[PDB]
Amino acid sequence: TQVLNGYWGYQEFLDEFPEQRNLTNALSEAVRAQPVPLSKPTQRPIKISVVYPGQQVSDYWVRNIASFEKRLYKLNINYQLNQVFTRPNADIKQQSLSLMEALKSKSDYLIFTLDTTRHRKFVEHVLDSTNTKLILQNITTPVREWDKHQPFLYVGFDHAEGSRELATEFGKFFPKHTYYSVLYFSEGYISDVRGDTFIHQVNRDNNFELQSAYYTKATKQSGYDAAKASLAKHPDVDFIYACSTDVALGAVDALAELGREDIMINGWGGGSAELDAIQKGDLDITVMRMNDDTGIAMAEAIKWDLEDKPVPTVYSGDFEIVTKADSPERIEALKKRAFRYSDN
Amino acid sequence: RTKQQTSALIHNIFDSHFAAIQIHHDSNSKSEVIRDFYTDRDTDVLNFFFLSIDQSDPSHTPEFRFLTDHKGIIWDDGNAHFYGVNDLILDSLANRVSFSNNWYYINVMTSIGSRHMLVRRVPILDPSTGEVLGFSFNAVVLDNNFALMEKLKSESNVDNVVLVANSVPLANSLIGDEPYNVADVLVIETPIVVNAVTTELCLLTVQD
Repeated sequence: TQVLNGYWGYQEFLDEFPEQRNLTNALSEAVRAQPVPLSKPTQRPIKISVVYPGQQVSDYWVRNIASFEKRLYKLNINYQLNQVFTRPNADIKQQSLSLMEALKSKSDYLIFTLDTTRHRKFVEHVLDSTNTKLILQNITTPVREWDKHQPFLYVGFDHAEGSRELATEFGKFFPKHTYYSVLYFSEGYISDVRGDTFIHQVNRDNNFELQSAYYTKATKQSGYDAAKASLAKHPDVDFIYACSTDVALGAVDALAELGREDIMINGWGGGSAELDAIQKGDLDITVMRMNDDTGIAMAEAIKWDLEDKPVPTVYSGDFEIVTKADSPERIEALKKRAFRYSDN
Repeated sequence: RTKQQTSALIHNIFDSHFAAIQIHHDSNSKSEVIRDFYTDRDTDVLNFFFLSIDQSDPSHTPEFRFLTDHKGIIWDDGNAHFYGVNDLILDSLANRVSFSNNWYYINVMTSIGSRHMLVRRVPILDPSTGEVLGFSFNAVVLDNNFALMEKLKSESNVDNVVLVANSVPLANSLIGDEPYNVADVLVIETPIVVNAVTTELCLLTVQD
């Protein structure tokens, strides 16, 4: 069985290149531990450029840069940081003009958070035609096309890893042949790696039987609609697996309306809305990102590079399972860990 | 020097064969006929439907197809049988292909020899609710694929071509009355690479 897909899985990559697993594990350990300052001072401050999407309602990227900068400081790395923002709805010509700002700084490291398919020309230009070291965020599955020359670092919270942790928990709690339904994201990548990964594992390890599955429009409304449609046609399920936050919270409302709170349901990601729902007992389980890990990891990778140590190609931040049985003390402790740098 | 342009041409013909089948598979899977089949299960209406699409573009059809719901296979077109792909092997193919919209290379033994296949699935959707009713599978069988070898030779204007997997020939375009046979060929080697995944497959072309 050889899937002919253009990306390495995260675990697949670490298995194909065993030394990469050792490097990734060392980075994981350094990220959790207290800072160990740079042991090889630089003659000048390093130049870093970061490309973020503008006009974001969430503070995900604000926290990310806060965590990155704080770790650099605590590691005694002198730097000059240039931030570059693209307009999400602008066309490709306009965004590519904005990205010139990232090249004008003549960076030693360029951190890039935008989609690498849409902006493939830019990222391949950085790899093929510049002397900066490219760090990609929101991707943990190395591009096979770049096998001969990979970016300096890929970071993110791997979708398959998070989904497998959820599959393991569902597998422990429910007996073999348990009936379940799945609410996907919209058709595409997220549904493939969060949804079909989960289905594959619980079917293989626990013999669970999928009763129904629905693609959604990735909104609370569509998750609500899909849950109602699913339960009208397939009421005899013990849980629903949801691939995203808003979809899950829509299904939660559907469960309350139908008086089917006996059906267990998960979140995905563990943000503030989910954790509120967990504490109310509206969501039964979720997988929570330790947000600040990726910002800290990028700083540690740079440190190792400045110390002439080998740096892993890929890194996925830590996840923690959270359930409605967890105490408020436990959830607060997880929040403080996830935001250990970006808070305050 | 000129080994490069020949390799790129035959790999483009190879890719275009599967891209065309992929495009039909996606479009056929949106069809109202297949969706209605999940309810009434009328094999005669379904078979006539697939006969008509294959008529228009005969070269770009799969060697076999089958449909599943979430429990298992509910229909196959009957073509798998003579390839040695029995019902238990079909069930295994359905289990192995666990992601949609992606070709899988599968090399599996049967009672009548090894079968080297490219297989993919697409979800069958209810356009109004988003329900996944099940999956549609398409399989290309590479072994002794007369039509495919003939198309690779014809469109690349080379004299002949042999498909190989780990130095064992799977198919060839040789008519039979030429100065050489397949074993003698085993001039240009072209590894089959799909989405930058290296496979055990190789295309051997004869230009001299």
